[PDB]
Amino acid sequence: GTSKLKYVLQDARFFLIKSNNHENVSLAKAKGVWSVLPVNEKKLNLAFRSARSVILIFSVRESGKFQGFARLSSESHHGGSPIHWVLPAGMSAKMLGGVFKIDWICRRELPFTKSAHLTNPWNEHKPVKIGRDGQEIELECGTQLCLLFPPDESIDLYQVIHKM
Repeated sequence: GTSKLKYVLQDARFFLIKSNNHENVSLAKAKGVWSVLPVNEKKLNLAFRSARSVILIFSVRESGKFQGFARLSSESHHGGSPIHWVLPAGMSAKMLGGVFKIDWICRRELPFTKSAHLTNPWNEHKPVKIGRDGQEIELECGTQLCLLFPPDESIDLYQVIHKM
């Protein structure tokens, strides 16, 4: 059903999260972690304290799709088990800073063609697929976007609800 999903999304905040490659999303799906640059680390730490759920909606650059969405379960933290992210250009592992723990809510993909009717008020009402990494998605748009994804029968939201 969709009822526990709607409960998790109630009064949530939503952020568009870009990945340079599929490998980093695979790592994030296996290990339950994500790292962002400092400008977005501050935004997400602020958001994590501010709302009962912070939802990251993932899209691999140039893929034409979202690859799923996850809920922050922690603020960022340094010094844990290192994650072998595929860094681009000439960026170092230090630039990615802290690691957020995340609980996946949906690991299924959604093509951009299916969210063409959703516009994001916080990005000039452009289609919700459009946004820089870290762009916040307004509540109603983000909720409807998440509800478009195929149900992910492998995930039991019971344990997510207990962390709220």
